[PDB]
Amino acid sequence: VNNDTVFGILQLETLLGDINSIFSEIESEYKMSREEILILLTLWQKGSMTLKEMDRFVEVKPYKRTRTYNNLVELEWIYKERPTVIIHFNEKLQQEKVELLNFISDAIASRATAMQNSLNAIIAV
Amino acid sequence: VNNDTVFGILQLETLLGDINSIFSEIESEYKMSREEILILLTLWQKGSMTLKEMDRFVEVKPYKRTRTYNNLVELEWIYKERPTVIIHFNEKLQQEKVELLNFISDAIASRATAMQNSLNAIIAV
Repeated sequence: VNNDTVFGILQLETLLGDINSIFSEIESEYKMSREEILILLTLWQKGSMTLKEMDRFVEVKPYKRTRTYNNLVELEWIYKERPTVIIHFNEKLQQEKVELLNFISDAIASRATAMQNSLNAIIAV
Repeated sequence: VNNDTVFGILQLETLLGDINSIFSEIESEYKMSREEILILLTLWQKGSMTLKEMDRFVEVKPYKRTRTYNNLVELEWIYKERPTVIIHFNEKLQQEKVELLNFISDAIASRATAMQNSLNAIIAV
């Protein structure tokens, strides 16, 4: 244990801050909550699924569950199928998906070096 | 353009979770809040300072300020000097400091591979 041990541990908070700044930027630009963004990303990754299934991947507090999905519908990112409720990506926002992904890619790229520097310090503890 | 793009972006949440898990592991073992751990580490990094000075390094919400610093006093990690309040590390706990830093080192090492794998995926976005 030395000065570098304590500095390295403190870089956990640095790295955390960088990640939270990325999310905060996406949230404000797209007027979405953290949960809404994670839902949309998960939908793109895994494809169409029921709300109960999406619950397994993203924590949505019961008090705002219907609000959360309604918000994604009103933004036109998703639509519902009723056979249980199944959500689908609205393929009419394909270009908007590409733009959002590029916005996140740029936000990440701007902090890549700093994030790797922090993690090097963390892992060297 | 696309995928593995979405996967990498989702690893932001994974990496965030890893960091929070490390803090949660420390919190449970040492019966300290996140703020208390950061205060203690900052104290070891920078040395003795006033509460006002510490509050610029670590976010301590005013409603939990008095219990945050009192908890550190009751755990015997620090003591107060009154000229504004100045806090000092209690050097009787030098061995405990070393043990805490080793505990943190182990919690990091436990997740180090996964964390670097997450950051590689993030940076590849």
